[PDB]
Amino acid sequence: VIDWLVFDPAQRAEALKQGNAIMRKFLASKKHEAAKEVFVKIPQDSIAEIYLPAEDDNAIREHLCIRAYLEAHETFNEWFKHMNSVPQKPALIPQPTFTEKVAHEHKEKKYEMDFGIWKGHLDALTADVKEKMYNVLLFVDGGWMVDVREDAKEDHERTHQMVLLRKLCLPMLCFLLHTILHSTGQYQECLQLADMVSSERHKLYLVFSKEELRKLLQKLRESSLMLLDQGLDPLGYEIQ
Amino acid sequence: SNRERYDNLEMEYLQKRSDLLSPLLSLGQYLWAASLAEKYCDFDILVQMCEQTDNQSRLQRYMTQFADQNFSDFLFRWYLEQHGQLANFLQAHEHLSWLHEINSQELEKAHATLLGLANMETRYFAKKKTLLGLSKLAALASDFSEDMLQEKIEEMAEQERFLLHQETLPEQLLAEKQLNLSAMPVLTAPQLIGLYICEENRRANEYDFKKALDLLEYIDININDLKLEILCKALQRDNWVSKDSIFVKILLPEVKDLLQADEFVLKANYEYYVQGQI
Repeated sequence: VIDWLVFDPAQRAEALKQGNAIMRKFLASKKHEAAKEVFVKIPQDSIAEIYLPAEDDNAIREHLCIRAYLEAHETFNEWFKHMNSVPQKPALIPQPTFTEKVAHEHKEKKYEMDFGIWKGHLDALTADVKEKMYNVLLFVDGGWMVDVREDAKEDHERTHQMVLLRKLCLPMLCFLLHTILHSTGQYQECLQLADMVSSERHKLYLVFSKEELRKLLQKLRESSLMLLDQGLDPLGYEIQ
Repeated sequence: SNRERYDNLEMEYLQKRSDLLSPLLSLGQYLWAASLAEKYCDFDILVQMCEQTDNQSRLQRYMTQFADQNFSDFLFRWYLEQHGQLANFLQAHEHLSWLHEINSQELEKAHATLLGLANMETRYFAKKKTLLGLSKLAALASDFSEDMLQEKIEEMAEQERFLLHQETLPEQLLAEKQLNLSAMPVLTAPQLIGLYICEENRRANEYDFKKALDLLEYIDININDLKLEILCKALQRDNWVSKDSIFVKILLPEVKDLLQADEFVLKANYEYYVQGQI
């Protein structure tokens, strides 16, 4: 029903709005290839042309929010795919012939080149997936899936769909970012998710169930440990 | 009793030997330490460092379980200085408290000590900020009655309110003053008020002073000397607009006058400032 509304440029405001709704149902199901297959049908230049009723200011914002969310899963699945392709150690041939000794001196020296790049590519996929996770979590100008315009007409379906999407996906993006920070050994920053969340600037903690909180608190205590093993205090600061 | 000097000099002599019999048994088996510690039934410094070298946070809990004031001894003896995480469970007793408290599902408890460590915190701003956030997320996740919770988050909202001040420090004067972004200390109201008003802070606008008059209830020396210091640089920057606004932001016998001049539109604005207050 989207291609029908996209065809007629005079209904781009209705095409986007309906595209949003449709993508709000799919997001609640985590059908990201569904949401995105719809997201491409929306011409890349829709926003430019449409230029504002309260229903069009929000739908433009919602659309970008949704793109900010999608891009926060496109870059994680790439990052995650990579984390699971680490160069494997050279195989050992105990009691080696002098031939097998040299083939192994090389396989051992080549691996000590690949593991350096698989930290190289990783760092760049970590620097990128992180940025996206903070664009969603710290969404500019009023938080994610939160209308800026407050003079539209009642739409309880949408509005409650926007509260829900926040309670399904903000706890889930936090836990991922924690998994990314922990996986790359950025433990000091892991603990700084408790500033981001509790923050009165975003009030992210309201989007959490009490159980999810504790879970995030048993996730941070885990990063803390590794920081003790390194000799620093729980939060990563030098012990003077 | 009397002639005690000789009786507290013979104590130091037996105490330098249960230390020379302990060290000797530091290489040996510690299975005998338990019996050497009980034989001279205190010599705790030795059995307390055998419980520290191993992961027996279970032994240092079994020691304090059967003891007369060992707790006040194991803490003053910690400061002077896997199964290792079960001894970490017992060693996490003290400031590492909150950790074994989140673990024990003792959230309310974790909140109390997390706030306590936030308060003593003076060495690192970024860290004082982290602890409150944690304390808060602890308390929110805990099982306070909606009343108690509303108190913890209100007394908290205060802390966040003072902090926010050092938080919003402009990025012009913090590279001017060559300050570390996060690796800086927990500043006090004075330093803040004085730094928000420095000639280094160039783009200082209405909000920089308004907040440099909000940090006066954060004191605990001369109040009304500063009240002047700041209203005066509030005019030097004016280049005789901002004084205007800050009198518009306050809504008054706070400000001084004759004391101030210690001039054509200072009195001129102090007339439609007697009409405003009235």
